[PDB]
Amino acid sequence: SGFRKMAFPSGKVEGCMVQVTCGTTTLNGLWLDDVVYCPRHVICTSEDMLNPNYEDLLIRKSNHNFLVQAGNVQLRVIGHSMQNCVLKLKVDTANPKTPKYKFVRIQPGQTFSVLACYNGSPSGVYQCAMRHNFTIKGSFLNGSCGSVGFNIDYDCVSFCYMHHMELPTGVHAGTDLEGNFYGPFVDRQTAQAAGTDTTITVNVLAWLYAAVINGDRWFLNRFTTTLNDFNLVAMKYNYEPLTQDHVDILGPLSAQTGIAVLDMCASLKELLQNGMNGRTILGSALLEDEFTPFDVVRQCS
Amino acid sequence: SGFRKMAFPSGKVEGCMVQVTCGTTTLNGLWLDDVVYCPRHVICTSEDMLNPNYEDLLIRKSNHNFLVQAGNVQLRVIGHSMQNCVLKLKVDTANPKTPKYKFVRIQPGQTFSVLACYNGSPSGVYQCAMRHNFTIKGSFLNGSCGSVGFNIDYDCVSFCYMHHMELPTGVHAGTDLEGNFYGPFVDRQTAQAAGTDTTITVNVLAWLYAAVINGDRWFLNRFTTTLNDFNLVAMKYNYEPLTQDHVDILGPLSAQTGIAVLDMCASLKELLQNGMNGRTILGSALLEDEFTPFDVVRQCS
Ligand SMILES: *C(=N)c1nn(-c2ccc(C(F)(F)F)c(F)c2)c(=O)n(CC(=O)c2ccccn2)c1=O
Ligand SMILES: *C(=N)c1nn(-c2ccc(C(F)(F)F)c(F)c2)c(=O)n(CC(=O)c2ccccn2)c1=O
Repeated sequence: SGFRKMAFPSGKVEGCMVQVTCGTTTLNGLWLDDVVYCPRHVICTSEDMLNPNYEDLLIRKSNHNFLVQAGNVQLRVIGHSMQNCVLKLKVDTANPKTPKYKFVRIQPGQTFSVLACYNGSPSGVYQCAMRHNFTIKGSFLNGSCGSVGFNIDYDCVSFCYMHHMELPTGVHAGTDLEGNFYGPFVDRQTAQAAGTDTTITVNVLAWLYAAVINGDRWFLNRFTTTLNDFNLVAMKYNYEPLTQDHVDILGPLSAQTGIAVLDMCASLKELLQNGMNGRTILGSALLEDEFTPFDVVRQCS
Repeated sequence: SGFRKMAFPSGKVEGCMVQVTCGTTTLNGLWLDDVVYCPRHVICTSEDMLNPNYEDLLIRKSNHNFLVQAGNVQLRVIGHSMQNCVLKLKVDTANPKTPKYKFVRIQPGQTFSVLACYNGSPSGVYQCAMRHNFTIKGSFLNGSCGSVGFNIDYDCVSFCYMHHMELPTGVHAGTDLEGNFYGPFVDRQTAQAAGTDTTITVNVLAWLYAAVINGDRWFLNRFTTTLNDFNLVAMKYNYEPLTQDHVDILGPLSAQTGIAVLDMCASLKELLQNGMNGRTILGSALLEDEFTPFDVVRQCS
């Protein structure tokens, strides 16, 4: 029994985190084979940050300005390169600890583990979700840039996220490992608008299912509803619209609980309309939208 | 910015988790040097579980009944031993991956990371807290026994917890690594009472401080209070009494926020008495008691 926000085991990623310094700027990098990856705003400086010309700044740069360190070992930069907003520092030594990996760009609503790092030293691991505004609410202090997000699918590490910046709003933005931001964001010290964050309806329903499997079964209504009717209740409460693909993903959880998706959506409606009246579900007085249906099955089975 | 429940990086513990099987019973063990540690109820069977005589069951046991496997390697049990509720299976091969470690019995209110394992394979990591009833609310499916809780203090792994059982109540009980249960609990399939779980007042105050550092500053009252007066409000709401040792631990967080401990305790009182009125703090509509003052500093600085 039990349901907690759970991150993937982080050992395979710890061995990959190096330090990268440039001028008065130290951040984290990711070392896979002979390439270190890190955010390219490591070559910036104060007066550059408003609208840096990264092409020009990179031309002025000498490998010697690239201080790559793994543990107390210092690595040897044998060249540089810019792929979108990511810098690829090629090196002589290949990482002996390089796991089977791949780069994936994830979709709004998917979750990942974050290994928060400082100075190339792992500090802690926690679970995040890519919101529909392509932000992540995170825990990133100063020096945290270059920390990565990942899933462990089989034995394969699927890197999906590299942290770049905290928006003046207090939420976090970053890129995939090919250097393309999630969202409209650019690596410039300018005010940037994140969109409206809609609640991930399919994640909330997966959680209610986790609740039923862990005992909490008070929210159940014995009513019913239809897609169109629930979705009307969804735009009212800034909930992502539900699709039949969503219903289809929830099916295995439906078969285990004996609870049909539409019957659950009907339970959701009343919590949106009436509320929780001080009751709680899986320890929370709020509806949680950061477990995917896959997360819930991973734990609850 | 940001504050999330964060576990320690788990790599140093992953290398230590083996499989242990006995009869139709498979669970996890912890391999440090030439000793594997695991819960002793691995030698039980169905009819034994109501009141097992572990001495007698262990005498009937032959190393051959102890199937220890790390990865696809199968290890060689060269003897057995019972230390309280823990079984020590000595082996020929010492673990090359054994970190600097120590065994610590933690106090109610302290936190630790749990590496949830199945069949000797790490599945995920999350943060727990030892409650005053010496339970932990966890996420332990079947086969999860032998999973360990730990802190990373310096480079040293401090193992504090080994999971043994889920109480008919839905919460979890276990031992330290010398095999002494936390709490009044025994490894018998009998109904066992956990005590009243009092909220960890010093943890709640550490969180409110984390809130102030992350922007949330609405709960602040501009009132004040005294120990004796707040503690009266604490027994009313089943909150652990506050001591001057508690005030002393909160001091560094006091100096960073410019907020005095008693002024914060006064803010707490009004949230206990009036409530949150639908507002929220660090994302929650509930008061969170599973960050220690040390956890909060670790992240918020
Ligand atoms: C992470 N390592 C980190 N990154 N920045 C930073 C600097 C410049 C840009 C640019 F140019 F816009 F792309 C960024 F996106 C991100 C950074 O400033 N800090 C320090 C920081 O967060 C901070 C905030 C307020 C006051 C002091 N420091 C980083 O740690
Ligand atoms: C963990 N590996 C695990 N442990 N038990 C278990 C068995 C016996 C005792 C004893 F004898 F009381 F000490 C225990 F404390 C714990 C266990 O039963 N399961 C399976 C389980 O949790 C379960 C519950 C309900 C229905 C089916 N299975 C374990 O996984």
